[PDB]
Amino acid sequence: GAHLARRYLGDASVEPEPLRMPTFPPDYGFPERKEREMVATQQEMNDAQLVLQQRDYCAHYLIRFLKCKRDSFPNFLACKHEQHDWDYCEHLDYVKRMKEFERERRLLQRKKRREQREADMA
Amino acid sequence: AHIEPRYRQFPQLTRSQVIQAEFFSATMWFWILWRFWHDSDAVLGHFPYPDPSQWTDEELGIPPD
Amino acid sequence: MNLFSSLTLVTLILLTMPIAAINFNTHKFTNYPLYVKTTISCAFITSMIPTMMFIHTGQEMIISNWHWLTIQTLKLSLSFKMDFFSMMFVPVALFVTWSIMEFSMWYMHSDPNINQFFKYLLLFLITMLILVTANNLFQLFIGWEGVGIMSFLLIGWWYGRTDANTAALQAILYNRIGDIGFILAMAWFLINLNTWDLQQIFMLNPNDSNLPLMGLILAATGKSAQFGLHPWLPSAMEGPTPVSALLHSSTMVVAGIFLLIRFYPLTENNKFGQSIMLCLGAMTTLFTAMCALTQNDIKKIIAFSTSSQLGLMMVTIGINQPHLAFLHICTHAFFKAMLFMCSGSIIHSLNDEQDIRKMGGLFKAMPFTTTALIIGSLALTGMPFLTGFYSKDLIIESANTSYTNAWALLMTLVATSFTAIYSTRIIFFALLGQPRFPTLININENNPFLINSIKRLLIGSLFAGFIISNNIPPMTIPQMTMPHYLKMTALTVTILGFILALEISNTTHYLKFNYPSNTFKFSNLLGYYPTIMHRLTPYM
Amino acid sequence: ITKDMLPGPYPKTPEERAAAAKKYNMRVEDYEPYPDDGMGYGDYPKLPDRSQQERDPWYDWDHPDLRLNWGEPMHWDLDMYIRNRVDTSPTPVNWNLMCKHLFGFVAFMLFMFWVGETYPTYQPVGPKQYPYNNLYLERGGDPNKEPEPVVHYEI
Amino acid sequence: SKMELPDYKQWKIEGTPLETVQEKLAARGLRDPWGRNEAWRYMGGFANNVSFVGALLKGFKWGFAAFVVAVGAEYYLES
Amino acid sequence: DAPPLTLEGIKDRVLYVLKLYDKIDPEKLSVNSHFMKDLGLDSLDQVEIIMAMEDEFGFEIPDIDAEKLMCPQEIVDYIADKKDVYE
Amino acid sequence: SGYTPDEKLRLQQLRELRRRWLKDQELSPREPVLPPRRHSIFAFTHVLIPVWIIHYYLKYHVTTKPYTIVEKKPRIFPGDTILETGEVIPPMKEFPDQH
Amino acid sequence: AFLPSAAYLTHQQKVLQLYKRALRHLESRCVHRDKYRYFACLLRARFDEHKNEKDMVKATQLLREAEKEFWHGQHPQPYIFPESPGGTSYERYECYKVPEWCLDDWHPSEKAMYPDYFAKREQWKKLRRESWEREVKQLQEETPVGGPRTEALPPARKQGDLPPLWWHIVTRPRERP
Amino acid sequence: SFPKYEPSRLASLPTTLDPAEYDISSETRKAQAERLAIRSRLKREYQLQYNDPSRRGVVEDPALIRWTCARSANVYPNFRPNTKTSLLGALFGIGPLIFWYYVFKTDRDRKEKLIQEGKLDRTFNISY
Ligand SMILES: CCCCCCCCCCCCCCCCCC(=O)OC[C@H](COP(=O)([O-])OCC[N+](C)(C)C)OC(=O)CCCCCCCCCCCCCCCCC
Ligand SMILES: CCCCCCCCCCCCCCCCCC(=O)OC[C@H](COP(=O)(O)OCCN)OC(=O)CCCCCCCCCCCCCCCCC
Ligand SMILES: *C(=O)CCCCCCCCCCCCC
Repeated sequence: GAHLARRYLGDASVEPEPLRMPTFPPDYGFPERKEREMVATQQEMNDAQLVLQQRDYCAHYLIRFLKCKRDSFPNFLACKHEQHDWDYCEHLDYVKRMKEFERERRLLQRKKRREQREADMA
Repeated sequence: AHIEPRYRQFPQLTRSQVIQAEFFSATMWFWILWRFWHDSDAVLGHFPYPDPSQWTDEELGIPPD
Repeated sequence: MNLFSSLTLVTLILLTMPIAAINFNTHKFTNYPLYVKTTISCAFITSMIPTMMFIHTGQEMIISNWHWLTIQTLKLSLSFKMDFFSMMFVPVALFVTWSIMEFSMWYMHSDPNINQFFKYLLLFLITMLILVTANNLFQLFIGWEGVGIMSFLLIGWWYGRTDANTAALQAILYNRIGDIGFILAMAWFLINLNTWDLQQIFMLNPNDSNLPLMGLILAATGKSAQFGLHPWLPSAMEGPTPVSALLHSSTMVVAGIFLLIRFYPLTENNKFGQSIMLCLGAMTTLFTAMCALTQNDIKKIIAFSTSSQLGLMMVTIGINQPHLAFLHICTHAFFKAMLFMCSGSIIHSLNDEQDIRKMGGLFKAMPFTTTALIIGSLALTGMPFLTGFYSKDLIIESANTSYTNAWALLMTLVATSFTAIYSTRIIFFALLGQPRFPTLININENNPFLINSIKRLLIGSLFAGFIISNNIPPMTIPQMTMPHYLKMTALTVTILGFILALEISNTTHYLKFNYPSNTFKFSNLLGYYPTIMHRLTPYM
Repeated sequence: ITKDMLPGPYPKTPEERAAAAKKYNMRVEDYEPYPDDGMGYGDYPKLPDRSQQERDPWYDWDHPDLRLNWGEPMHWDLDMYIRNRVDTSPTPVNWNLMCKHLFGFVAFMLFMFWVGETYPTYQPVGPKQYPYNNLYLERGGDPNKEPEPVVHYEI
Repeated sequence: SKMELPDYKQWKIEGTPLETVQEKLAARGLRDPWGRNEAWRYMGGFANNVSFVGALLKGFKWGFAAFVVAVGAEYYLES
Repeated sequence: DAPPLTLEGIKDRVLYVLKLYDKIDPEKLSVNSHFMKDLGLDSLDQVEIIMAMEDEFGFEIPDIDAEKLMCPQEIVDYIADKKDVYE
Repeated sequence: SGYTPDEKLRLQQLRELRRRWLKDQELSPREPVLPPRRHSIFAFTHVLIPVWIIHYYLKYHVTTKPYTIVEKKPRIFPGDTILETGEVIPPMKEFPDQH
Repeated sequence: AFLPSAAYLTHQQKVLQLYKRALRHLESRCVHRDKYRYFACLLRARFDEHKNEKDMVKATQLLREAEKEFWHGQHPQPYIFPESPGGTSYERYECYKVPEWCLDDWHPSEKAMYPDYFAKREQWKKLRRESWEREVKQLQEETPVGGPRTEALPPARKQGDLPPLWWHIVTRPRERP
Repeated sequence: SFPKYEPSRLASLPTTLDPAEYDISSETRKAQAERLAIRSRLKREYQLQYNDPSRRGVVEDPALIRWTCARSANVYPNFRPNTKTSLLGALFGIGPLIFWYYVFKTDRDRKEKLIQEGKLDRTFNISY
């Protein structure tokens, strides 16, 4: 929660805004960056009736977990490993979002140092 | 026999109400310690929270210029 | 198909059958309350089968069984909606109601109008299951006005008392001020979407939906006792204790929260409605839980407790997490009905004594009531792996980790501390300390009605959060990666509330007389809000 | 009942005032009528505008729910000063201090909600990224058209 | 029908906080007349009430024993 | 709940309160024992005796009846009048 | 002081009349004179007969009408076998493993 | 202030009422029994410190500042007994306190269910209606001219006569009907 | 020293802090005796007819009949045209009518201007 004080009580020019970001190109700093690979087919989740919040890049573990939760009835506690797989993949997606935020912070620090060296030179 | 009311002192206790109350207190503590044993993560945390300052510039793609 | 909808309608027709029994009588009944308790037991067992075959697949349907009225483009059919909300609220409401009525066979045993009491309580149950199985706004308005009218009739149960009729008419006034907004919402949906059916409302997906959501928020403010329109719920403890236990803890007062949960596809596309709900809910859960810190009537304290929890529900609707709010309803029902039942057992044991300043010594004097009220207070505060852990803490885990009003989050955490403060206030003045009640101890709790009625909700308050939270399908993605000071927020602030209020409680045994300042006089007089608006606005 | 006990016009002469005080069953010196402006009160007494809560609750009343006696001249708003309605009872805190505290608490809390809405709290993360052109067909996009490609990248 | 009352001479305030009240009144020269009427609230089976941490931890011993026995059972059963 | 009190029981409870009181000797206390004239008590002590009755039986006596109960027989008679005993 | 002896004698006489009234409120052992007037029947008359009536009404009058009982279609997973068509749904791709 | 028998509270009665309401608000401030017991002896000693004061104007002055002390040290919600007015259980059973005269309007087939009760009630009615004119003529000569000055009713005087205005006091409903 | 209780119309001054309770003058004695006399006389005249066994009906209160005849039957003959009553009959009689008239006319002129221009969202509006 340091970023709240760094955006409110410090300066706002270097902390990235939540609403409009990424403000940079995807390959600005990335040579041969690969695209995300989708595992679940679109019709497979159109037939899985998933919530549109849940139709992200990791809903295949959720499809496996729901097939488990249906099939293992009445033993409602026999699907902990599918749940932990899906939670671990959500954890990795959250870590990727943190990497997006930290990439934006370091590029704004890069822009700050760039404009300060341009002002001190010219 | 019912519980006759007493005067200025501790009333008569049925054995059954006391043993059921102690049984549900022990059931509460058994369930709390059982689920704290098996889960231990809905209270403490499920996954380790990383540190964004320790990340290198190569994995985030920051060429130093 | 043939089993689900059949047992769905069999539950409702089975609830309507003792109304025909009490209306088609000549003789004096061989314990008609036992008949209604057996009937609601059977309706719970009947409603559990569609719940199990919803846990298995997720089978939702609609019973549009009786075409009632066609106003030129509006086909008002008798339409029931069996989705997740009906399937998880109907057995909880039936279980709580069956426990309340087996409590009521003992608490209202000396009443010569016990048949009218159980008739009114079953009419309330019928209207609430009209309210939560409704598929159009007209049938939902039937259930809405039905729980309002049974609120009137069950607050004014001892009608010779002037304050009971006063509180009933007050409750009617605040609920009709909510009805202004609900009829505003019905008017907007009929003029702009040509429907009251929820399906066409969700399908047409309006973008300029500020006015109908403000109408629904005003309806919930009237019904769920949010800020601006709260004081009828502290006044509504004037009626009988099973009335304040069934209706005003677990069944009626969640209807505005249930209305805003039912309209989640409209609130999830509007940041303005989410912001209004978040601000108003944080305001309510601050103010009512603060007013609970200085009361001595125990039913007032638990009324401010349940209104603070409704404000927390309004917060977690305002963060666009509706299923967590609904799980907090279905969790809150068990232990809050049980806390009112244990408070009523303390009241009935101490010869109609509701004031905690004349209680005490009830740790071993009422051991089953002591055990159950301690378990209820712990499940209120969010003790780990009791039922109140399986929603409320998760609320905090999504109230921190979202694009949120920060002051609303901070007031939610202050309210979370205040819950622990008044919970240990209840435990300290009621169960702890020394006897302060009169000298002829007629303390008794040895009725199988009372034991079984608190026992089933105690099994609920130990297991139902785990069981329901593991039987749902995931309708959201749970936020499960967060820093350790932010994961441990609600538990730490709850324990800080425990310790600070143990300091507050240990100040009472000091032999020092202090003049009360503006804080105690502010909160003890109900934040000064029922004083002015009940004297100044009806005068003008 | 007859004519000379019903309410009549406003009294002018003091012997009419004395006859009306005998009529309204009260003392002449405590008999005070409403101000003669034409609002239609007549000779009716200005009772001191206290509600029925401040009347003696232990006293053997003729009407115990209203706390009132037989023949005593009722207040003009006796239907209004009932114990179901507006009271006149004193509070331990003054009225003006209650107005100040309630208005100040409401205004300060709503102002802090506005400040916190201006300054939101959030998480150090980016936006939730969605496949298939940021869920174009799932959000209701028409199949005859093709959107711009919304492609996300590994990190 | 006829309910018998206990003795009125057994309710003396030695051992109660009424003794501390009477000592603080005697230290300034006053006397408490109503000690024996308040004597029953602090004596008998209403003496030595638990603390709040003693109230929360009701039934902790048998719950801890059931925890240890059942975890031993599931640890000896999983092999 | 709320057991049916009798005049013998109410009398024994009133004299049991007043024999727990340090300004009343338990061998001189009778049913006709006036407080200002047979026990020599203060009016403040009479107020505290009525307040002890109020804390005993669980109801409040108004001051217009509290200022006039000057012996335990009148106290038992007033509790009988306000409780309807010997039905 | 206490009461005047007029008040004491009045409360004495009123109390005597009140206690005679309350004593006369007791009943005789023959009062009230009343006028001269199946173990699982509850599961039969309140469950089975309403299940019969409601299933008959839903089957032969409600489902015979269009869109009255509209059932949500069941959730299809990769790995299902359809009872109507007979085609087994092809499963998902091998996962880009993470642990 | 407002009394049935008398027309004013005396200075002694004002001191008693202020002392009793002061201890009730004190016990509202002093929840625990021993702490209230100590402060109740302190308040008793403070009322005893100005007991033997002979100047009535100085006593009225001290009673005035005592009312200011009472108003300054009061509790917002004092403890109220349940059957006492303002309590939670006050006038609760007034919906069950049916008056007696409706017993005069039953059907005979529901009066025949309780034969002895109405056969015993008829002599109460006979005693009332043959006592009424005697107690009326007892009132009209014992009340002074100009109405009765106070609300106190006289008792009976003759051995065989009932007190005046007695019926609805004796036949008033019970506290638990 | 101590805060004074300041009165209110909705929260009046108590019995204790009012100075006219602590006056011991002779006219207060005589006024209390006169009020006691009238109250005792009316109490006696009430509870004679209340306990009267010949009367099976309603003890009429002349005060209650007087109040009901005051609230309805003394309205018009004691109405006089002056400044205060006519300005309140204009301020409270036709004032809010003018207010709601111009508000509703402004709103419907705005809505009809938006509709005849084709600018109001009236897509699924076919019930009216
Ligand atoms: C308890 C006794 C029951 C009967 C027992 C003995 C009979 C044997 C048992 C089986 C039952 C009888 C045979 C099946 C029933 C008849 C079937 C049939 O054709 O029915 C014709 C119709 C079906 O409707 P319909 O659509 O065919 O006809 C309506 C007519 N038009 C189209 C012109 C509008 O009627 C019924 O089925 C009526 C059933 C009503 C059940 C619910 C009543 C609720 C009342 C609420 C009033 C207010 C509502 C307001 C809100 C409404 C929503 C917005
Ligand atoms: C999302 C937005 C949310 C916005 C929230 C804020 C908006 C609402 C603001 C507050 C409005 C309600 C409060 C003001 C009126 C309250 C009236 C009331 O409840 O009175 C209670 C009173 C008795 O209560 P009490 O004295 O406390 O009881 C103790 C027992 N003797 O009972 C009485 O005295 C009886 C009174 C009878 C006569 C009443 C006459 C006035 C009626 C007023 C109706 C108000 C209509 C508002 C319309 C709004 C339209 C949008
Ligand atoms: C960074 O610190 C921002 C985190 C979110 C806003 C502040 C939350 C403060 C309260 C949570 C921690 C409480 C620990 C007792």
